[PDB]
Amino acid sequence: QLFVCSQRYVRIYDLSQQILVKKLLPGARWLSKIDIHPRGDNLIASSFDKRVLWHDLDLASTPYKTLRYHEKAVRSVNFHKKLPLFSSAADDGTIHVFHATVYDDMMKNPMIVPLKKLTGHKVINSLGVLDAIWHPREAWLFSAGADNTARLWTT
Amino acid sequence: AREITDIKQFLELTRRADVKTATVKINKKLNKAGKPFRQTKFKVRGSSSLYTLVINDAGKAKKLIQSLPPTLKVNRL
Amino acid sequence: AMKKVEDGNILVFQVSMKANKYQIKKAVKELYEVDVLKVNTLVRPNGTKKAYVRLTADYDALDIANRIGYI
Amino acid sequence: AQRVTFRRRNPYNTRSNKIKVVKTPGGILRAQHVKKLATRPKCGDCGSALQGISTLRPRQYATVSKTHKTVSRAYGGSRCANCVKERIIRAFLIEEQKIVK
RNA sequence: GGGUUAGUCGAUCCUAAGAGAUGGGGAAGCUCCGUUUCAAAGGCCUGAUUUUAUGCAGGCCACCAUCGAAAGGGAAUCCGGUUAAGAUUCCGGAACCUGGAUAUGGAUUCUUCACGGUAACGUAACUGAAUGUGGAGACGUCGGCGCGAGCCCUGGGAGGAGUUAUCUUUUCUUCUUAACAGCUUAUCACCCCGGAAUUGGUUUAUCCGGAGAUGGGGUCUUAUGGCUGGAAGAGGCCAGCACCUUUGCUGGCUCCGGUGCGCUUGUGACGGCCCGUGAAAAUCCACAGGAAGGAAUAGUUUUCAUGCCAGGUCGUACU
Repeated sequence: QLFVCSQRYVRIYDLSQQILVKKLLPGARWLSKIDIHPRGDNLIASSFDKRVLWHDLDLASTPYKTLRYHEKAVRSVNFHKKLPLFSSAADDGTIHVFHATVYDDMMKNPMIVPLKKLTGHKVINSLGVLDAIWHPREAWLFSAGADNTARLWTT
Repeated sequence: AREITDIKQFLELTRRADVKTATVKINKKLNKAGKPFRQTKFKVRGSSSLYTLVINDAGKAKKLIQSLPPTLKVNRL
Repeated sequence: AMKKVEDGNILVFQVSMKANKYQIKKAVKELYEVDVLKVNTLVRPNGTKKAYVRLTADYDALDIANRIGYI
Repeated sequence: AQRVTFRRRNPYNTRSNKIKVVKTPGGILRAQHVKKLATRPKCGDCGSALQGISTLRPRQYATVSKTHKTVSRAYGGSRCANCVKERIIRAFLIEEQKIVK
């Protein structure tokens, strides 16, 4: 499958069947980025209007949860590939770290818990954290700043 | 009638609590033109419309039959 | 009319000429305590009004037919 | 070889009373009455069909959502776009000329 | 004697040529003229109208009854089954329309009434009264040219039937897919970039371009087509058992293609014709306007989704 994020929607295509299989309706006007949960049935999306949307792909096409933990446009959302963590990064110079448990088999929806607000990046010309990425194994997050730095966040 | 692709969306309709009855259906078809395979079709009677879900793989089909609620009526072929 | 009870789940009544579908739906529900799915009507050639009255899947047409008399 | 009737009691070829011949699941031909074709909505000035508006019968617009019937520009539902352009240009210059008078 | 079952097919509703009460006026009179006319021809908003103390005050709006189409206009239903005789009306399943209550989900809001795209415009949503403006309803005929459907023609394979004196890998037949829903698709048209004589593009038909062509990249209508759902469970073609029975019961196969000044029909963009230029109204929608109404401790959106209830009267047999 290929996930395609426009400013307003996320469309999921099956490259084998060559057809659209799902259209997500995040309810934002200015989506900025998506990431896909490593077990493949959930998605997060950032928006310039300060929101992060969690979509449970099988549950409904509208957001399962709307996260409002930023004072400014959110530029990146990123899942850890192995640990039950994800992050959002915004123009307020802040990164927010979350826990998420997903229940693959049983009739329970995801458990999302905010964990930590990471501060340190300097806001430059209304820009803050421009990108972020998790370490593939460790609970370590790397961030890219408008302040000319990249940074490593650790336990 | 209304097809659904997504698996999460089907489990919401079973818990919607207008749906009195469902029905399962099994069809023999041939993939590409190489060999036969055993398709399934999980249909569910909504009040307005008939929602349905086409699963091609036989392994995923058998777990889906268990994943239905017991309180819902289910009807084979 | 025996045939329409088992296959159709349909009661067949004779009705007053001045009655309509709404009154037949109300009067069947009042007397026998049964939910009606739909009523159809036709005026007979002899001049009475026949009324085919299908019931819902919950309430059986067979059971009410024993209680009324004609069966 | 197989031939086909009017379903309805009108036996004449009126604008309303048209037919398509259709093959059924029963495996026989049958008439199906086609409803009359929707014309496009027009721009009430330049006099041409105008984009992003659905072609429906006039009652059928009541069923359909707002984003079908409208477009997002001011005067969008009822103007050509190029003819909306003109009157914004015109309003601005004539209003500016009124101060010069 | 039996037989005609409808929210979805009609009537009913709208107006056409025309008919015709009322207000009036003629006529000894039966009645005649006239149809929005020399009529006090109703129904909407506000009000401690601030004092007269237990009585209606201040404003707003502007034409006209009704009848007249089972072929004009017009909300919405399809397949399969069934009867001695009925079905778009019964049965089974699958749909839609109108009107009304509200309640959860989503969306929107502390910048209260969404965001994106340079733009054509886009999306599941994304307040709106008076009044005003616009579109649909809404329309000639002929001519060829393009596109679609149904039929016709035709090949392989899986069944069934006939021919066989001799010949014929043979002749005939079955191999189907509804409304409705979701994705996707097209001429015309439109936008952006760019600046054309060494003039170019282009239709069967010679019209188009510095009022911006050719070219490259877009946006839109969804007639129509395609793909899945409906839906193989249906229907069709075969095979075999039970047997006074008014009787069941069980197996298979239902596949993959091709052709065109073909025929019928629907539609598109064009062209010809006139001292002919080829209905109206109901109904629906949009746009301009902003009366006013809504949140930070919970409101606003029932033009997004899902859910609840209801649908009268008469015609329906057959020629």
